[PDB]
Amino acid sequence: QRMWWAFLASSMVTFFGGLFIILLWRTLKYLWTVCCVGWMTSVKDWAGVMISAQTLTGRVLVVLVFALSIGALVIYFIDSSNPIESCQNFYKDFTLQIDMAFNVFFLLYFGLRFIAANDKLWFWLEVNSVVDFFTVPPVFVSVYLNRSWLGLRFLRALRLIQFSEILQFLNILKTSNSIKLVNLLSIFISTWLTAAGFIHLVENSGDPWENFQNNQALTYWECVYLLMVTMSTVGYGDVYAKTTLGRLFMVFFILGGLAMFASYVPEIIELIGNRKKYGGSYSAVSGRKHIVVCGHIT
Amino acid sequence: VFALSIGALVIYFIDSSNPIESCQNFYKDFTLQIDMAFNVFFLLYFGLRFIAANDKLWFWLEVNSVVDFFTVPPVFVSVYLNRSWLGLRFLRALRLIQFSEILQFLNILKTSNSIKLVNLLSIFISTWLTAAGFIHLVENSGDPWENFQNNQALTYWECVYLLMVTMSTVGYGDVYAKTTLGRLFMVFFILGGLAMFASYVPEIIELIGNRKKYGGSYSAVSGRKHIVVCGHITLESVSNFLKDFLHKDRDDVNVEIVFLHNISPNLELEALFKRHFTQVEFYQGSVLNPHDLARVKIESADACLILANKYCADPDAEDASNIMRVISIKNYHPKIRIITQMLQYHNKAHLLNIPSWNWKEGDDAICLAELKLGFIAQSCLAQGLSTMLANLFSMRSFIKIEEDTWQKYYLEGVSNEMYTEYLSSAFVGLSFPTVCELCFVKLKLLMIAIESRILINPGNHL
Amino acid sequence: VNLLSIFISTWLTAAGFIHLVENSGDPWENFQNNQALTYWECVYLLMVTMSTVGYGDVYAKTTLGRLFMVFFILGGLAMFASYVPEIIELIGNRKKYGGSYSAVSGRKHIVVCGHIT
Amino acid sequence: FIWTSGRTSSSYRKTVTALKAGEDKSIRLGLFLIISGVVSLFIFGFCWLSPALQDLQATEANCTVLSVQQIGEVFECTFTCGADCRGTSQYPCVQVYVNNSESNSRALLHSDEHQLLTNPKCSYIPPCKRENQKNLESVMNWQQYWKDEIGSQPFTCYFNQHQRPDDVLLHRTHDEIVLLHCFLWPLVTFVVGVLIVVLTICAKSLAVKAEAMK
Amino acid sequence: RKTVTALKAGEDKSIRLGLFLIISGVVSLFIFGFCWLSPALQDLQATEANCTVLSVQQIGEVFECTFTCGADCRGTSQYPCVQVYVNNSESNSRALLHSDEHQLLTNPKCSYIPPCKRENQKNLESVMNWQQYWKDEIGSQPFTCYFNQHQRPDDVLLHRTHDEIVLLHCFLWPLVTFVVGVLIVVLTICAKSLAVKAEAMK
Ligand SMILES: CC(C)CCC[C@@H](C)[C@H]1CC[C@H]2[C@@H]3CC=C4C[C@@H](O)CC[C@]4(C)[C@H]3CC[C@]12C
Ligand SMILES: CC(C)CCC[C@@H](C)[C@H]1CC[C@H]2[C@@H]3CC=C4C[C@@H](O)CC[C@]4(C)[C@H]3CC[C@]12C
Ligand SMILES: CC(C)CCC[C@@H](C)[C@H]1CC[C@H]2[C@@H]3CC=C4C[C@@H](O)CC[C@]4(C)[C@H]3CC[C@]12C
Ligand SMILES: [Ca+2]
Ligand SMILES: [K+]
Ligand SMILES: [K+]
Ligand SMILES: [K+]
Ligand SMILES: [K+]
Ligand SMILES: [Mg+2]
Repeated sequence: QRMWWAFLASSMVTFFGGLFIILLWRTLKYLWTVCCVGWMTSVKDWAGVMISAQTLTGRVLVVLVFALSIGALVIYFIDSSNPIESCQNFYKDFTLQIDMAFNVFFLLYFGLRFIAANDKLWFWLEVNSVVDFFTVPPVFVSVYLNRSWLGLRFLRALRLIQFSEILQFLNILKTSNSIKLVNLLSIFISTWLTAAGFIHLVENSGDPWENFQNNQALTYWECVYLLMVTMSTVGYGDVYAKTTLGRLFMVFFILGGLAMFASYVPEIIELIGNRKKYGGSYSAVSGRKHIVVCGHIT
Repeated sequence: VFALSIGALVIYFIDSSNPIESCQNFYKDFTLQIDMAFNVFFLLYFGLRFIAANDKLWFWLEVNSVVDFFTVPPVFVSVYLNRSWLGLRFLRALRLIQFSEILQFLNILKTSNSIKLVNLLSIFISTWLTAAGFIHLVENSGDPWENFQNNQALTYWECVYLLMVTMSTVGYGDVYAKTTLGRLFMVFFILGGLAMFASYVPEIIELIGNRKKYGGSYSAVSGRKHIVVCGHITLESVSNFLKDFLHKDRDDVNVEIVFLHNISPNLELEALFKRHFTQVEFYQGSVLNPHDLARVKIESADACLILANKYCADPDAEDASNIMRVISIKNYHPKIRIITQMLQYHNKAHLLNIPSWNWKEGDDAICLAELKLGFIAQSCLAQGLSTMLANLFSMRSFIKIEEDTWQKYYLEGVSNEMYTEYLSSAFVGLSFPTVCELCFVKLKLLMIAIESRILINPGNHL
Repeated sequence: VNLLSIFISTWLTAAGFIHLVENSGDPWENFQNNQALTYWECVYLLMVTMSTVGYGDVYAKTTLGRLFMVFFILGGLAMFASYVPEIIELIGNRKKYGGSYSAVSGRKHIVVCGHIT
Repeated sequence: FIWTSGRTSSSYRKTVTALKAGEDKSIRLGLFLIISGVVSLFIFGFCWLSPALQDLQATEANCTVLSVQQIGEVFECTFTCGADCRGTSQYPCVQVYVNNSESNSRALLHSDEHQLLTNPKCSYIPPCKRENQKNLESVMNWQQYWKDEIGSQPFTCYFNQHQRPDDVLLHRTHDEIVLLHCFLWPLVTFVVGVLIVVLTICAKSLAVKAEAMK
Repeated sequence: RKTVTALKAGEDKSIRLGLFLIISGVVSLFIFGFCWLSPALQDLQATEANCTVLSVQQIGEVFECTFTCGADCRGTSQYPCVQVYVNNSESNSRALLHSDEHQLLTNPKCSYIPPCKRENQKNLESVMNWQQYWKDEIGSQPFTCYFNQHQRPDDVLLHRTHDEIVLLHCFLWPLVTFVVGVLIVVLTICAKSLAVKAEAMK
C-alpha cells in the first residue's frame, strides 16, 4: 500500500482548516452583536521583539533560522537521491531525527511569528506561512507513520526568500546595492530549485491517464540542469520533459523563468564587480621627492 | 457573444482529438447540434454588425468578418452533409481579439493599464492557438508532391507545445515540423512570433504585479499612544529623528511612530524601518488627503510632527507647502497637536492666523531662523552659550576614554540634557536657592527654573 | 527597403555557401563526410540558427561547415536581432483615425475641436 | 538571453481598519482556487477524453476458448537487475482463439491492452525471470491452465469491433478510481474556493453592521 | 479633389486585397513550381514501353512487413520474396520488375510486397496468389511498363507514381487566386473612377 496522499492531505487540511477557523472566528465575533495595556499586547510585543533582532535571544533565533533553513534544504537534497516512496525506521534514521528536530524548531518559529502578527488572516496568507504549512505537517506525518514520501519537500528551497530580511534584521545589510543583490540572488536560486523539484516530482511520477507508465527516471540534479538550459534559452534537447504534466509545467515556466533570467542575470552581474580601480594610496620612496597635482585634470 | 466564442473554441478543442475527416450523424451528435446553434447565433450577430456598419466594404474587410466567413459556412456545410472535416476550425481562436472591445462596451475596462493588459493577452493567446492549429493541419496532412506520405501524426496540444518552445527560442528539438509546408510555415512564424513573444511577455509581466506595498491603514492599540510624522521624510531625516525620539536616556515610553509620505521608501529606508520593526510603521499616502489622514488614524494620534526641508532651494515654496500641510491636518481634525518647522518668521506669522491654530493647546511652530538668530545673540551676551543650549536638547549617553584631552571633559559635559518633572512635598515651603543647594550634589540634580508661571532662575524670595 | 534587401541577400548568400560546403566534404577527409543537403534545407537551417531557436534536426557536420557556422553565428544573430524588430516597427505604421465623416440625411452633426482630453 | 542587450536597448466609508487587506487577499485566493479548479477540470477533461472513449467503446461479452496452441516462433522479453542493468531472454509464443458475442467469429485473445500492444503477434507474455527455461516453464504452466478451460465456464471478456477488430481482452485497462480522483479533487478545489469567497464577504459585511451598531 | 466621401477607405482596402491576391498567386506559383520540379522531371524522364515477363521465381530469402492495429500498436511479419524479370524497349536486356516506385524504394531487393495482414501464412498465401497470376502471363499480352535508363538502370515499373490531377490542382488554384486579385483591382478602379463621373454629373 502507498501513503502519498496522507502527507499531502495533512498539508491541505492544515492550510485550509486554519483559514476557515480564522474566517469563522471573524464571522462569529461580529455575530455576537446580534445576541447583544493588556497582557495580550504585552506578549505580542515580546514576540515581535524576538522575531526581530532587537535582543541577543532574537539574534540567536534569527541565526538559527538562517542555519536550519539550509540544513533542511541539504536534507532534502540527500533524500532526492532515494526512491519516491519508502519505509524507514525513525528510531534508526539519523536524518529523520534531524529533520524532526528541525521541523520542531520551525513550528516554534511559526508560533512566534503568529503571536507577533498584527492581522492573523494576513499572516496566514503570507507565503512563508504557506511554505511552513506545505513543509512542516508532512514531516510530522512521516515521523508518525515510520515512512517517507519525497512529495512537496522541494518547497523548502523557498525558505531562502527570508535570508535578505533576516540579514537586514541583524544589521548586516545596509546599502541598497547589497540589499538588491542579495534579494535577486535569493529569489533566483529559490525559484530555480523549487521549479526543479516540482518538475522532478512530475517527471518521476507519470500521467494518471497513461496509468503512470510514461514516467521518466530523472534525477533532481538532472532536472536542475534542464531548468538552467531552458531558462537561458539554450535548449540542448539532450534532457527534456516527456510527460504531459511535465510539458504543461514547462510551458508555464517558459513564460516566467525566461523573463526572470533575462532580467536578473544582467542586473546581478552589474551589481557585482563594482570595484574602484584607482584606490589605494601612494607609497613614498626614500631619497626621491614627489609632487601632487590636482584641480582641472583632463 | 463572449460566452459562445469560448464555447466554439472548446468545441474545436474537443474535435481536435478525433481523425481529420469523418462521417457523423447530425441527429445523434450533441456537439454538432451545439455547434449548429452556436453558428446560428454568430450568423445573427454578423447580420446585426453588417446592418450597423457604415461602410459595407470596410466591414466586409474587417478581420472579425473574415473570421466569420472562414468559420460559419463550413459548419453549415457539415450539418448539411452529415460529415465533418477538421479544416480551418482553428480560426475560431481569433474570436478572442474582440474580448477587450466588448469588455470596454460593458463598462468593465476603464484604465489604460488594464485595457493594454487585456489587449496583449488576447492577441498573444489567439495568435498562439491559431498558429498551432494551422501547423497541426499542415503537419497531419502531408505534402502533395510527396503524395501526402510524409505526414507527421502530431496532436494539437503537441503543436501548441512546439509553438511555445519555438517562440521562446528554446528549441528543444524533441518535437519539430518535418513536412516542407510545415517548415515553410515555421520559417515565416519565426520572423513574427519571436518579435511578438520578446515584446509582449515582458510588457505583460510589467503590467501585472503593479501592487502598492505600503497600503492599508494603522490599527490603534488600546492603552498605547501613537504619533504621526509627515513632511520631509528621507533616510537621514528619519534616522536622526529616531535616534533622538527612541534614546535610552528617556524613561520607558512606548509611543508608536507612524510615518505618512507619498514616495515609496528606498531599500535603505525599508532596512531602517526593519531595524525599528516594533516601534515604527510606515504608510504611503498624502497628508493633504483626508482618506490618508483617516488611514493613519490621525483623529486619535497624540500629536502630528511635520519635518521641513531646511536645505530647500526655495524657502518660500517650502514654507507654503508646510502651511498647506498644516491647513489640511487642521481641517481634517482641528483638535490635533501640531509641531512643525518653519524656515522664516513672516511665514510663521502667516501660519498663526489659522482659525484652528491654538498655541495654548500645544501648537508649536519651531522657527529655525528665529531660534538660530536668538542663539547667536545669546552668544553675544556670553560666548559659547549657543553650544551650551544646543547640547541640552540632543539625547547623548556618557562617553569616556583613557586619554587626558579636552574632549573627555567636553563629552562629560555633553552627557546632560534638560528635563522637566514634579518635585517632592519635602521641598515645598523652602526657598528656591535652598532647594537648589540641596538638590545639587545630594540628589545630583541642578534646577534652572520652576513652574508668574515660567520663571527663569527665581530669587531667594520665592 | 534597405533593411529587407540586406537581410534577404545575406540570408540567401550564406545559405548557398553553406550548401556548397556541406555537399562537398572536407579535403582532409577525402570528401567522404559530405552531407546531402538541399538549398532550401540550408535556408531553413540558416533561419533556425539566426533566430537562435536551434532545433538540431538539421545542422552542419563537415569541419568547414561548422567553421562557417561559427563565423556566421557572430554576424547573423546581430543582424537578425537588430533588423527584424526594426523592420516590424517600420511596417504597420498606419493611421487608425483616418478617413472622413459621412453626413446623414435628416440628422444634424456638430464639430468639436480645441482642448480635447 | 532572449534579446541581445534588450534588442539594442533602443527597441523594447473606509471605517474598516487593517483587516481590509487580509480580507482582499482572502478574496484573491478564493477566486484563484475557483479558476484553478475550473481550469484543471478542463485540462484533465481533454487528457481523459481519448482514453475514456477508447474504454467506453469496448463492450462486455461472454467468451469460450476455441483452441490453445504454440506458433513455434520465439520473442524477446527484457529482464532487470538494479540501477540500469537489463538484458533480454526468449519466450515461446502461445496463441489462443476465442468465441465472440458481437462478431460471432474468430478472434485472438490478448490478456490485456498492454500485452496486445507490447506483442500483438502473440497471446501472452511471461514476466521475464532471467533464463529462457523459466520463461518456457511459465508459458507451459499458463498454456496447460488455459488448454483444458473448454466450455468449463463462459468467462467474461472485453471487445471492440471498431479498433480491436479480431482481438479480445480479459481485463479493463482503465482504472475507474484513478479517473474518479482526477475529477473529484479539482471539484473540491472549486468548492473550497467558493466557500472562502463567501465567508470573506460574510465577515466583511458583518464588520460594517457591528461598526454601525456602536 | 477629395469629393469622395467615406467610400474611399473601403475602396483603398479593396485595392490592397486585390494586390495581395496577385502577389500571393504569383509567389505560390513559384513556391509550388520549385517543389514540383524534381518530381515532375523524375516522372517525365521515365518513358512508356511494351514489356513481357522472362521469368517468375522466389529467391528463398524473407523480409519484414509491418502490420497495424489502432492508436499506435504495430508489429512485424515475414513475407517470402518473389523476383520477376522482364523484356525492355530501351535497353533490350534484363531488368527486374517492381510494381511501383514505392515498392522499388521500400524493398529494392524484391519485386512485390503483400499488404501485411497479421500472420505469416496470409502473407505467403497472398504472395503465392500474385506469383501464380504472374507466372502464366508468358507473352499472353505485352503489358505496358515504365522505365528510365538514367535512374532505374535495370529496374521497371507497372505504374506512374505521379498523379496528374494533384499537380493540375496545385497550379490551377494559385492561378485562380491571381485572376481574382486582378478582377478585384479592376472593379475597384472602375467603381472609383465612375463615382467621380457621377459626382461631376450633378
Ligand atoms: C491536527 C491536524 C493539523 C492534523 C493534520 C491532519 C492529518 C495529520 C490527518 C488527516 C488524515 C489522517 C490520516 C488518515 C488515515 C490514516 C491511515 C491509518 O492507517 C493511520 C492514520 C492515518 C495515517 C491518519 C494520520 C493523520 C492524518 C494524516
Ligand atoms: C491556529 C489556527 C488553527 C486557529 C487560529 C486561531 C483563531 C481562531 C483566533 C485565535 C485568536 C484570534 C485573534 C485574536 C485577535 C484578533 C485581533 C482583532 O483585531 C482581529 C481578530 C483577531 C485577529 C482574532 C481572529 C481569530 C483568532 C486568530
Ligand atoms: C451580403 C452580400 C452577399 C451582399 C451585400 C449587400 C449589397 C448588395 C448591398 C446591400 C446594402 C448596400 C449598401 C447600402 C448603403 C451604402 C452606403 C452608400 O453611401 C454607399 C453604398 C453602400 C455602402 C451600399 C453598398 C452595397 C450594399 C452592401
Ligand atoms: Ca545623557
Ligand atoms: K535562444
Ligand atoms: K536555442
Ligand atoms: K536550441
Ligand atoms: K536543440
Ligand atoms: Mg506595530
